[PDB]
Amino acid sequence: VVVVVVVVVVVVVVVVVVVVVVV
Amino acid sequence: RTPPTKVSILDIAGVDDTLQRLLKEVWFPLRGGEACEKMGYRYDNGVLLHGPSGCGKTTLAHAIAGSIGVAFIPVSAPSVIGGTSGESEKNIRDVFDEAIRLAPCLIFLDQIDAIAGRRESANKGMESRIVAEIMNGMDRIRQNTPLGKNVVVLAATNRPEFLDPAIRRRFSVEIDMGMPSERAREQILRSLTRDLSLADDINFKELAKMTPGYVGSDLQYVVKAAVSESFQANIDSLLAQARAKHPVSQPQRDWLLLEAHRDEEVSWPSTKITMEQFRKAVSLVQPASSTIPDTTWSHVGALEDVRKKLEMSIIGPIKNPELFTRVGIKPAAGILLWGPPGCGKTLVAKAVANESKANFISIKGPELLNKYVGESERAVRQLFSRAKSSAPCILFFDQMDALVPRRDDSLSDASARVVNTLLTELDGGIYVIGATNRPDMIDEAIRRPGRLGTSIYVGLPSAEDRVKILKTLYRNTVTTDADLEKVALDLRCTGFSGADLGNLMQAAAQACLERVYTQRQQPVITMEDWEKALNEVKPS
Amino acid sequence: GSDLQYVVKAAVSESFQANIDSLLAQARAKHPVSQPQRDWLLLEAHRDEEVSWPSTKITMEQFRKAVSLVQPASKREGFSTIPDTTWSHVGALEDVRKKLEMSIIGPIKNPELFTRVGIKPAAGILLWGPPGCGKTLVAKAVANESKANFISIKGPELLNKYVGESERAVRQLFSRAKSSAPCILFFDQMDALVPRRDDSLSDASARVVNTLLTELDGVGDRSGIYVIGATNRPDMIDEAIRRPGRLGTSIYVGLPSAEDRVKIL
Amino acid sequence: RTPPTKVSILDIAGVDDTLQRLLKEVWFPLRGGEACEKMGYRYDNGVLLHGPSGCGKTTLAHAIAGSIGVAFIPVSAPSVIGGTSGESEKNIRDVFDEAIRLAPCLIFLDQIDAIAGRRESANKGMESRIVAEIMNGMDRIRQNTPLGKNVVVLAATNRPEFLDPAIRRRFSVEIDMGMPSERAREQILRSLTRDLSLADDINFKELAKMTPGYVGSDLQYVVKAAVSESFQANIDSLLAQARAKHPVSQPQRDWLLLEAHRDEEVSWPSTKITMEQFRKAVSLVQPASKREGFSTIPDTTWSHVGALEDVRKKLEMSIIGPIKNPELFTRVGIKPAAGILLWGPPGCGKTLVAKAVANESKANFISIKGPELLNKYVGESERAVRQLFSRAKSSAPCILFFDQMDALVPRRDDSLSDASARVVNTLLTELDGVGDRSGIYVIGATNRPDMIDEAIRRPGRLGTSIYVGLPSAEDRVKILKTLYRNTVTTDADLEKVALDLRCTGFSGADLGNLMQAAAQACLERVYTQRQQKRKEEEIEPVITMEDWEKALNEVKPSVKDPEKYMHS
Amino acid sequence: VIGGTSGESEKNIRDVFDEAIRLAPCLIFLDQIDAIAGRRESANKGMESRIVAEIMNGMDRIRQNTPLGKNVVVLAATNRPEFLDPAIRRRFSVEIDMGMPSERAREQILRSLTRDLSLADDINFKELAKMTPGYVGSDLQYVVKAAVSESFQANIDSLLAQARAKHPVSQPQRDWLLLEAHRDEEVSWPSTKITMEQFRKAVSLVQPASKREGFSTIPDTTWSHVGALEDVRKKLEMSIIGPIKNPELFTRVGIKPAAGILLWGPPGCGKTLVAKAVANESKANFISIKGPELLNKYVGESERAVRQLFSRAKSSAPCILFFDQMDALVPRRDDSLSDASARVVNTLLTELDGVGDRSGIYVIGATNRPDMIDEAIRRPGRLGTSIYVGLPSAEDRVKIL
Ligand SMILES: Nc1ncnc2c1ncn2[C@@H]1O[C@H](COP(=O)(O)OP(=O)(O)OP(=O)(O)O)[C@@H](O)[C@H]1O
Ligand SMILES: Nc1ncnc2c1ncn2[C@@H]1O[C@H](COP(=O)(O)OP(=O)(O)OP(=O)(O)O)[C@@H](O)[C@H]1O
Ligand SMILES: Nc1ncnc2c1ncn2[C@@H]1O[C@H](COP(=O)(O)OP(=O)(O)OP(=O)(O)O)[C@@H](O)[C@H]1O
Ligand SMILES: Nc1ncnc2c1ncn2[C@@H]1O[C@H](COP(=O)(O)OP(=O)(O)OP(=O)(O)O)[C@@H](O)[C@H]1O
Ligand SMILES: Nc1ncnc2c1ncn2[C@@H]1O[C@H](COP(=O)(O)OP(=O)(O)O)[C@@H](O)[C@H]1O
Ligand SMILES: [Mg+2]
Ligand SMILES: [Mg+2]
Ligand SMILES: [Mg+2]
Ligand SMILES: [Mg+2]
Repeated sequence: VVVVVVVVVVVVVVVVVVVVVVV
Repeated sequence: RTPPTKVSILDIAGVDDTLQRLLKEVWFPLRGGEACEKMGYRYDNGVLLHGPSGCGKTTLAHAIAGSIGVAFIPVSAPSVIGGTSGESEKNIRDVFDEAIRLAPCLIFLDQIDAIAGRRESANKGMESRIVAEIMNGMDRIRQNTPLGKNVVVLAATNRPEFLDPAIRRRFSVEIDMGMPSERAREQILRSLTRDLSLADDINFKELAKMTPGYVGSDLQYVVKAAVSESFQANIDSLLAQARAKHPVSQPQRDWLLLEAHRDEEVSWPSTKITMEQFRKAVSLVQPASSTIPDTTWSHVGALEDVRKKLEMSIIGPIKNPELFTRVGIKPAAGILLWGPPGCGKTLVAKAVANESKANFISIKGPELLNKYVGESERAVRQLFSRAKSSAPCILFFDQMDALVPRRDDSLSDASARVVNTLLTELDGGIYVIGATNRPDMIDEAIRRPGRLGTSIYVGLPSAEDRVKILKTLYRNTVTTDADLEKVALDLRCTGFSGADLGNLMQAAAQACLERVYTQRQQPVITMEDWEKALNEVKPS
Repeated sequence: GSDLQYVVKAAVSESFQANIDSLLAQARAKHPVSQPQRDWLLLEAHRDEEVSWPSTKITMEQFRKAVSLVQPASKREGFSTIPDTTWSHVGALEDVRKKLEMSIIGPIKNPELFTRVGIKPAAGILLWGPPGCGKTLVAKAVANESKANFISIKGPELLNKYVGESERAVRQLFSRAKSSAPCILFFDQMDALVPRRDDSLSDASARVVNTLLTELDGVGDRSGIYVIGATNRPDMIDEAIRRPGRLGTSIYVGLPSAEDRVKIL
Repeated sequence: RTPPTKVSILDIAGVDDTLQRLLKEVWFPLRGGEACEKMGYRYDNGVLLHGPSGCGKTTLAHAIAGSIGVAFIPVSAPSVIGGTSGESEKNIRDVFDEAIRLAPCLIFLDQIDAIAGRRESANKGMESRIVAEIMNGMDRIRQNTPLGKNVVVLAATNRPEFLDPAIRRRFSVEIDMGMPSERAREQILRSLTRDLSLADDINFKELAKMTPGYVGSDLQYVVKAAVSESFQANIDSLLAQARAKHPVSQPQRDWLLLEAHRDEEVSWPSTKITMEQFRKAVSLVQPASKREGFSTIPDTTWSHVGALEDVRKKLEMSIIGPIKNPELFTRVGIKPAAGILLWGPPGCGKTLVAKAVANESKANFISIKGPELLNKYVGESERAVRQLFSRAKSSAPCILFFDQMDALVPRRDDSLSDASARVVNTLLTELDGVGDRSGIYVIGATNRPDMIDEAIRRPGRLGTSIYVGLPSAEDRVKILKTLYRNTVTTDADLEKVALDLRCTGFSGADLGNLMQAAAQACLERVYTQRQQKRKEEEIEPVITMEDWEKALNEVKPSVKDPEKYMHS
Repeated sequence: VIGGTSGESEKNIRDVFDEAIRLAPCLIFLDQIDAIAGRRESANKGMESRIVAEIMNGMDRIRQNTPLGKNVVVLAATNRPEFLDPAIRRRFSVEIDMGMPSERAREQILRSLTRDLSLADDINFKELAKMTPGYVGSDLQYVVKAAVSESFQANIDSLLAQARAKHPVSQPQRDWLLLEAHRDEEVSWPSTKITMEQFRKAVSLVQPASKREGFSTIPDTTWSHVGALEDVRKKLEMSIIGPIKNPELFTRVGIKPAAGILLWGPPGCGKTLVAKAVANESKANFISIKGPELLNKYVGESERAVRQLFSRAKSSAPCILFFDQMDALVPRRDDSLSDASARVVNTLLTELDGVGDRSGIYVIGATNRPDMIDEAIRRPGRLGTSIYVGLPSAEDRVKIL
């Protein structure tokens, strides 16, 4: 039995946003 | 992947329009493929079902599959994805190949949106590759299938807008399973209660009227709740039989009694479900979605003049939609109630909502104003977004003068942007009610006909009206009636509104608690409790 | 049930404590470095020289010691038995006691007496004032003079690093709170969990405000649960909280007197 | 199958609390199982050893095994894997069966987390089956036993959080060895220095006081470092012989000289370690706790801090004091832990005194530069804050300095996003977990206290506020003298410069700018001075009083509104 | 040590330590230890975790199974010590930080590198050490390699002229073609001494690895391109150009080897022009920041870039950081500034003057709105000096025109 290298899923990240103000 | 002959067409109802399209778009290119074969034209149709969750999307695709009789391959989108990145495409490539190998065949991609999402925001390589694999597998169906037999792909999703436009284009037929109407919900209720023994008082039309915003799944719980209530009488009888056989708490003994017999079986009498249990079942079941107010006209004292205006413009055109529509009376979008605060504007709007059996949403003033450019207008639009989905629904805007001021030159660009949003939405079964105590500050474009063009004035009671309200309030909480006349005719209630009389009753109730507390240191609401309640309640 | 299994397991170990000291004493009498190290060396000496551990039985005094050593699983996440704090630990605040004995303490003791005159329960009290003045102290006195269950869970302690689990934690909070009725829920520093239900909230803090609002509507009348919230800035708390019927009546706990400060000092 | 009778209890010290629990939880249900048999009580206790790495977990589990005397089955997680997916379960099924067959027995699963990680992320099929086989093997212990000859499985790991919850639930008994205290470290040092030759001045109690945050492994390096210092004299003599034999930098020659002979080995005289070498050894040894995340000690002393006597007294009585005399202060109800929020106008010395406190307390120092802990991944931003205090407790006493803290705990307004709020809440809970007798001294500095959350300033949190403001006219004299003294006019001229009305609003930074302006004015004068006296590099630049005269004119205070920073 | 079998990889590491104990006294060198001993907490793979655990057992077997008098020392080298498993990093009793060489060390390195070469007698190694700041031992090897190739430049033109004159498309393509047909036609290369001028040329040709990322090209502007601004030139020459060229002279009077200058004034008056002259006339490293170009959309990446920016300026001191249009990167911290931009202002506050020391980094800022910069930045220590670059006078326009 030989263990092969297997690729997997990726992590999730965070994203900053900018919000306008009518005042 | 054999078709399950388990769920039948009789078990799926309220889809008469939907079942008509599925006959010439799913049934024909799966069983009568020979006609297409003589013409020599493959019929590849990807049917897409979408709507609110619980509308009977999964059940319909299984009832159709069991009736057509052709091979059926149920596919669930989350189970396609495997541990390895390449294995996810392996599962899909083993489906579209199998359908081609076993043509004619029916493919059901349940919860398609779980994998066919927008590959734009799905920046991950695997996410963007499942969509590509799905679209290529559909082209191979159009290419590699024989002229004799067709393969139909059925997709179900509650968010059709999340689908990749490269994918939603491949589903030409789109059926939007909206929510059933009163006529449609009656058909569903009859379909569910088809193998059961029923009484004669069951009015399925009445059940449909008082279940707004329910879906097929919610109505199944209502039936399930009523069935359990129907067996309550069959359990007490079952307990009595066990008790009569045997001369630790009571529930533990009941389990022990039923453990004794086991193989010994006694007959359960066949009783039937009444209508009162169905009314009880609806109350016990809270729909996933607001709720009809508990206020009736018995909670509303006097205001007969206001009631007649309200019973002729809103309440009437709900109970008999055909009687009013026979004489050309369109259901006005709403009523603009106005008068001093605290006089029963919100109370009567809740009474209208309850005698109309429709959903009720209340806004207590400037709750929608936001410091941002878009979220303030989106709150108003979201208000009508749920109101349509739960039609019939009554929207009550309390103190609406802060949300739609007059569009004068001195208005800036924040309240004008809200008036315009509200004007368009009122143009778009929704009964909007507005309340304001300064009608000179509300926009004149709102009070036009078709918009809230009907104004009903709800004002302060004089003297006889407060007697009815005080009697009404005291009656619904349990002093007699002779003392209530003295309290309401007292000169200290000269300016009392409806809320002040309600505040007066709470003050008297608190005075009762003070009397009980001193009684137990050394209960009936007495006149002396009202005496100190008159002093500590102000008209405000 | 799991905690009582630990109590038995704890009591068994205490029951064998006497059989080790006797074994140690025999080793000491045979032989004329810290104390625990000597115990291992003493027991290493005999080893094969097995001495019959006498078969003793568990007493009640060992069970009482075991209970103290065992912290129940419910105290891990704020659920506590009736507090030992009485009104004798609370100095002055007579006005606050009268308000609490007519809106909270009363309805807990007589849920039927109050409903006869049309006074619905679960009126909702927001204790507020400067920190260190006895907001948690008076909430512990209410929990003890009401003879009901007491949970002291603070707004920031319930937060978890995942989507939905912070609001879902609140619903499980009232599920067990319901199973132990009557129970008092005390939200300390509630201004961090419900600041204000504005439009700029995102669907992560909104999911906790909405969940908490629905649970407060469900509270009291059906189950006997009286939820208490505490905050020191009665201007940073959500306006959806301070409406009549959920959390109306506001009681200010603060300004201790001279005699109360003497006990603390 | 046999105990490792080569390490004894005497060789492991400082674990008195741990050895007390292990007596009634591991030794007893392995040698006195007859009493349990008379009692009639199965022992399902899975004993788990956890704590900081290097606390002596592996050595203790082998010293206990050799002392109990019962059959011992050492298990190493990497050695379990043999080369086949099914063979891994064969090795585990050959352990729990052998222990049952040879009951009573002790199983030591060293580095259990290497084969008992979280199963949620265990994508590989083989990895997820070893955990299942291990957990099932513990149930077989409860079943296939006479309830008398119990079998106890002991697992040791430095990462208790990595264990599968399906496994950690099966380990009811958890022993937290933790890090040794001052009393315990003295015992370890005496135990470690038992086969060595020592002097008479060695105060092991004094050595334990000045080694905070050290573990048993770290204290072994200190002894090992001191041994090398004892051999330093024996190397110089070896070097001198090589120099006398042979008529490139000096250290390189030493390697070359010793590389030459490589065979002419000379006797090393048997000297003993002194106390001066132990003090040298402690400095050279960095404890495993201080390896990562700890800032270098600042070079600022109290001689670099001018005036600020009120701030100095508060800092020398709340941080520096309790660190030096933890017993003197605890007698008067001064707990050895504090949280201080320095605030004031910019340029007045908030960071200066915090760097002086970190240097004058001789304690461990961790500095966070504003929003340095924020990370773009989910959870990793909050884990950094929790890990920040996970090392501050382990290295107590420790000073946490949050510089410009208004960026790490902003006011929780509507415009905050669900990423920094999750960090503020995490930071609030960790400050609550800082015990009164924990030893963590948190210092915060910010020049805009109106933008920092008010929830951080409650008691238990940073409830101590020290205001660092603009100096007075007499205060600037101490500061100007301090600045000029640390860079080399005398001191009488400095009073005239600092008392000048042109420095009315000068902060500490402004006074430093004033000195730099005078220094630049000196060089401009020197450049013209050396052009008139020359047309040889012997020009002498000296800061004169006239340089201060033109420096006062061209320097203005950096603070615009002094009273803008007195509002909070 | 990585094997294909499911246990071979761990067995190889077990074999390494068992062999060393068997071969004691032995020295083990685990080069690039972070490649196999990374944090198994983040290295979510079972084989990787079991490789790390096998090293821990291996490093403990050495401490116990080695007989007295025959010791085994485990050497390990890594340029990313933060990737190591803390349970493994603690197993190294000694950690030695080999930082970038200093002026004294670089002179010694050059002598060791230029040891077997035929040098000239005009070589001033102590001058080369001072003219190569921020170089590491590997970079100084490339300077010597570049200098050696320069010595053979005269030996290649002669070789090319030999082939070009042996037989009659640009010129460089002809050279390759001539040498393509000159295979096995070996021509002797007369070895010559490497002149001191070749070393100065070689230093310019070699860019140190610390300047291979994020460092802007030196502007071509000189003081001959700048007209008027005599007062601004003096302040820039005394504050930046002075201490960069003569650090010893300014240290004597007590001037910290770091400056902060904020150039402000009306637009179009030469704020960027004089900052490009200082960056060019100071002969120092230059990093140019064009407005808010450090901002990133991910959380914490915007402040990470700022912290990483100073991690490069400090390691290559003296360095000049030019923040053009600085008001977009350090706005005043108000309650309406949001958090993404407020966390960058504070990061720049700690980097310019905090616990860390940034001596050798000179910061220049240019802005049309000095009053919109945070008041904490505009203090001595971060941007100590403000220079007003205003409209030219009547006689200044003559010099500018
Ligand atoms: N038109 C209908 N006639 C009969 N039963 C219905 C109808 N619509 C729904 N139901 C019942 O309600 C349930 C609907 O199941 P189904 O899984 O199809 O819901 P859905 O609309 O697909 O929503 P979801 O996507 O959340 O599953 C079933 O129990 C079904 O019997
Ligand atoms: N209290 C102590 N007394 C004497 N020596 C000690 C003590 N604690 C640790 N040591 C020494 O330090 C080393 C401990 O090795 P061990 O593997 O037990 O560390 P650990 O605490 O188990 O950490 P890890 O599990 O990460 O390996 C040994 O060399 C041991 O001699
Ligand atoms: N009392 C003092 N004696 C001598 N120098 C001082 C004194 N106070 C301040 N300084 C000088 O001012 C500098 C200010 O450094 P520090 O970072 O502490 O400023 P600050 O007051 O914290 O303002 P900021 O909010 O900008 O950080 C010191 O490094 C030192 O040069
Ligand atoms: N004193 C001067 N001498 C010579 N040329 C000048 C002078 N001042 C400005 N200039 C010319 O004007 C151009 C303006 O370039 P620069 O980027 O400096 O503008 P600015 O003054 O920085 O304005 P802003 O910062 O608003 O862009 C210079 O490149 C140069 O051509
Ligand atoms: N005709 C009525 N009969 C009984 N109660 C009334 C009547 N009118 C008003 N009330 C009482 O006054 C209170 C306030 O009602 P309303 O005026 O509709 O809301 P608001 O005061 O917010 O405008 C209600 O709680 C209701 O009990
Ligand atoms: Mg479904
Ligand atoms: Mg260990
Ligand atoms: Mg500072
Ligand atoms: Mg410019």
